[PDB]
Formats: sequence, structure tokens, C-alpha cells
Amino acid sequence: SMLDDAKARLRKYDIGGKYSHLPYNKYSVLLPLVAKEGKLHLLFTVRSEKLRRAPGEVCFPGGKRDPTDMDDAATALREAQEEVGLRPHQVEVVCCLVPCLIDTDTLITPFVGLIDHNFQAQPNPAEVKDVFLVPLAYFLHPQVHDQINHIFEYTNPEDGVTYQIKGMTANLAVLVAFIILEKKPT
Ligand SMILES: O[C@@H]1C[C@H](c2ccccc2)[C@H]2C[C@@H]3CNC[C@]31N2
Repeated sequence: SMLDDAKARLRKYDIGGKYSHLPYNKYSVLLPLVAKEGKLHLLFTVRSEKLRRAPGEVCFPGGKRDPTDMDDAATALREAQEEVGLRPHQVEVVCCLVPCLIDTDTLITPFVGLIDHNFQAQPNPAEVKDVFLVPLAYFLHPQVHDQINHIFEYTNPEDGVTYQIKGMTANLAVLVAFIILEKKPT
């Protein structure tokens, strides 16, 4: 099946806990995979303005580890619940992808999660201004704009609204698309 095929591909790139004990400032992100209309999609947030860290940007759900988190996957799930109301029974964490090093003292750990078909996003307006889906296949042939910095523009065919996706978020989206969609019969 489509979902079993995706999880089996993703498992080959799981690094597990290999890098999780190193002494960094620690953040996790959840890359949430949603099946709709026979295709895979990724779920993105638009961050609120009132936030000190990173206002108005397109990002995956996530944030800073705290002392309650049992492990780095727990951080990602805690933060996804607070931002969009995703509950634990509604997500299966499939793997941990290559972490991202930033600013010399920070390590960001990405987890891929499969999302239950009955989940419906409840944006928390104190953290998130918007929540939207992008088909995974988009990231193999994106609409690119140069700010030189590469920026993707995605227009939702439902309402004509355009979103800009860039930086680590765009890099991780392309990676997940390559892992899941490369070399597939039609
Ligand atoms: O907040 C996250 C994590 C990263 C981060 C960088 C520096 C300090 C803290 C955190 C970057 C890259 C991520 C893209 N979405 C916002 C985002 N900023």
C-alpha cells in the first residue's frame, strides 16, 4: 500500500538516537504526512507575529526541548499538540532524519510522523496564524524565486492563496519527497 511503502522507505534513513545526547541547545520538529485524495501531503504552519522567535514564517510544528520531555520525539509531539491540537493517538512517529546544525551551539532534530485520517487541525492563534497542506510531489518540481536565496511559492488551488517556503523548512520538504517518491512505477 501507499502508506506502508512510505514507512518502509523512511526507515532506511532513520539515524535513531545516535546524535541525541550531544551537549547542544536542543529543538525538535515534526514533519507531518497526511494522505488525501489518494496522495501524500505535508502539513505546514504559519507562525504568529507576537512570538519573540521567528514571527510570520512558514515552519513545521516544533520547538525547544524542556525538562518534561522523555526524549527528542516527545518534544516534537508536545509542541505539535500545543500548536495545532494533534493528539498522540493521532500520530505514528516513523523515524528520525539527519539533524540540522545552526549558530554553532544548536541542534534541530526532525521526526517524520504519519497522521490519522480523522485529524482536523485546530490552529492555536497565540502560536499559529495559519495551517496548510502541500502535496509532497510539489517539491520535485517547485515554483522557484530568487530573493542569491532560493524560495518556493505554492498556490493553494482551493482558494488561490500563495505561501512562501524557504530555508531549513524547504530543505527538509525536498528531502522527504526524494526519500518517498524517487524511483516509483506509475
Ligand atoms: O525556530 C526554528 C528552529 C531554528 C532555530 C534557529 C535559531 C535558534 C532557535 C531555533 C530555525 C530554523 C527553523 C525554521 N522555522 C523556525 C526555526 N528557526
